[PDB]
Amino acid sequence: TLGALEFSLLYDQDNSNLQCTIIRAKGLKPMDSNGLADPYVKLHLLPGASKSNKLRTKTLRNTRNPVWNETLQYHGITEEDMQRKTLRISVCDEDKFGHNEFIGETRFSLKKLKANQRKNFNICLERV
Ligand SMILES: O=P(O)(O)O[C@@H]1[C@H](O)[C@H](O)[C@@H](OP(=O)(O)O)[C@H](OP(=O)(O)O)[C@H]1O
Repeated sequence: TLGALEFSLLYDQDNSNLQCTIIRAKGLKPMDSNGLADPYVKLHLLPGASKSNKLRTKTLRNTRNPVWNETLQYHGITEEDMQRKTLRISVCDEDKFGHNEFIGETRFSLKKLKANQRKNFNICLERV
């Protein structure tokens, strides 16, 4: 009951480009009463040297069913990276002071992606 997340991945291998389209989420769970329903999505490539491994969607306002409809792009992504790394996608609510509450996540092993073949996801978030 944490919510479901919709997204699409495409590895444009010849251009060393991993395109992560964060589409929508449905039924995000209300948590902290002092929090806001201001959801956003964070991407992390693991393992990663921090900083550069992170991308982030826009933050929406007052919604438990956000539609970001946004593509985040990792450039300089090689086959060594696709074989070694995991993409962690986490959904958080931004609070009144710019901090946040973690709702849930999903992970995907990049070696399961075939070059140039888009893969569409509709998964339920989990806590780990
Ligand atoms: O530099 P950016 O573009 O802001 O990207 C931030 C980065 O991905 C952090 O890992 C994340 O921290 P948390 O996972 O702890 O939230 C932060 O969330 P934030 O919006 O709360 O700072 C993101 O905004």
